[PDB]
Amino acid sequence: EKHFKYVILGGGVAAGYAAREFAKQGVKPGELAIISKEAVAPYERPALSKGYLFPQNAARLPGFHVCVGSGGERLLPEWYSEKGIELILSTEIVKADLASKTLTSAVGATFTYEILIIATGSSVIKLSDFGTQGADSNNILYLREVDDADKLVAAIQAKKGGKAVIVGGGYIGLELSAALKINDFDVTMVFPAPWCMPRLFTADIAAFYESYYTNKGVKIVKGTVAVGFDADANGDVTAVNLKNGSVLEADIVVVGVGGRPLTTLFKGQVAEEKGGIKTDAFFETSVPGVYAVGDVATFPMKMYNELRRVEHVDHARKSAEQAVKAIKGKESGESVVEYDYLPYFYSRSFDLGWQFYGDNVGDTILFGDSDPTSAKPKFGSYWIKDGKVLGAFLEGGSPDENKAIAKVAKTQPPVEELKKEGLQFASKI
Ligand SMILES: Cc1cc2nc3c(=O)[nH]c(=O)nc-3n(C[C@H](O)[C@H](O)[C@H](O)COP(=O)(O)OP(=O)(O)OC[C@H]3O[C@@H](n4cnc5c(N)ncnc54)[C@H](O)[C@@H]3O)c2cc1C
Ligand SMILES: NC(=O)C1=CN([C@@H]2O[C@H](COP(=O)(O)OP(=O)(O)OC[C@H]3O[C@@H](n4cnc5c(N)ncnc54)[C@H](OP(=O)(O)O)[C@@H]3O)[C@@H](O)[C@H]2O)C=CC1
Repeated sequence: EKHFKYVILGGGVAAGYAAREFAKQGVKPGELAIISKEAVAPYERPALSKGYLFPQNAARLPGFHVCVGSGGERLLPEWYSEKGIELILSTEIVKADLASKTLTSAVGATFTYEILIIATGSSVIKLSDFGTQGADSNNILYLREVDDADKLVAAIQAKKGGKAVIVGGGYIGLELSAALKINDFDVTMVFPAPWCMPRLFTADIAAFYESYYTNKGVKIVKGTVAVGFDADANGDVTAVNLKNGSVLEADIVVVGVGGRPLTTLFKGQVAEEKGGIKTDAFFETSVPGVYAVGDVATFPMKMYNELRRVEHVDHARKSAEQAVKAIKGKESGESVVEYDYLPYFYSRSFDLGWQFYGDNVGDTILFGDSDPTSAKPKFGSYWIKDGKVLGAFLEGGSPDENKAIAKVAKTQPPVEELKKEGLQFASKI
């Protein structure tokens, strides 16, 4: 049975950014352990749906270990061993006893902490969770961790030039439809919502992306869901049966239908709200000396005075750093600013890339060049509530333009023929 002052449970984005901050804060060899079910040190998870899948010059570990995704030093396993931070890899915690401050692995092994950081991230929802007919067929694939990405890369080779069906119209759906098309697959997306990213995108924004994908040869089947799968004698998928009675042939099915916080180890033992582990502005839970960061946290979102949960990478890095600062700030009992988070979301596929800052509430205005056939499409949108801009989206912005929309979202300037030179409004704020 192993004993550590600090234990990070999970080997993902938040764990790695917590590790870096601990080292910034003077953590001594022997004090810190990270326990992960993955076989590799903490990595920038966003690469898995993007550069990992390029047919040439793909992203691969150890390339995309944290913290290179935010422009920081790369933490190789040797970085951890040189600082006496122990990585306990290929270790799944099946039991967490917060009363005893003891964690037990699948193999029976035991681990104690004084301070615990929960950074267990999110599940990937699978059609097998629903009991859907034939969802156990081979080449029905999900994407959450690097092992998943390796199976997908392998299938992309094995099914070269074939048919892919992408189930879901959120982030994974967007990114993976584009990745499979760039790998020379015939690609069809299927989803129930009225339009892609249903969610953040307005009808105007969604119509741009839909048209652009159509132009790239991606087929789009809306208003339905997969209700079953055909499979051959080998158990390999051959087709997707849709609710409406149609059937799509498929060599590979990629499914992106959401994720949920991985919190079941702590059911009962901590307060929960909005589907995650409730925290204060320092990421401390119900149980003292127990923190929760990343996707699992439901925390106070100061600029909108609501608790929220966020399932994106920027928040994972920043919440991790906050936690380590708060832990140490009690040790040298000084004082720590409360987390003040500006939501920042983003996605890229094909040659496109957008950013969104703030809160997508209120009435919307579109601005700029919305032509899917433009050489470099550049357009955006503002969200306006109570006379103020609360949210801002921009596709194709420069660094100064993205900085300017972020400042709009942060300052909430009052507004109305903002439709205007829309982007110039942000650029002069
Ligand atoms: C493929 C993909 C691409 C994405 N791209 C983007 C993007 O471009 N932009 C963006 O904003 N967001 C993106 N996201 C969201 C972003 O990656 C997450 O918000 C972020 O990874 C959360 O970090 P975390 O530390 O909370 O969770 P995670 O990084 O998922 O880390 C969880 C860790 O806990 C381990 N674990 C869980 N339970 C146990 C246990 N019982 N025992 C041991 N280990 C355990 C997991 O295996 C893992 O190592 C993406 C997500 C995915 C899956
Ligand atoms: N930020 C980024 O650039 C990226 C983020 N990610 C993250 O990874 C995680 C998983 O992503 P993703 O899977 O795209 O999840 P999302 O929650 O972003 O999107 C999933 C979509 O699938 C819909 N859906 C639900 N059930 C079905 C169904 N049966 N058939 C078809 N569609 C369905 C969901 O609807 P509903 O919400 O109504 O249930 C939702 O619109 C998320 O936490 C996400 O934030 C992943 C890749 C890129």
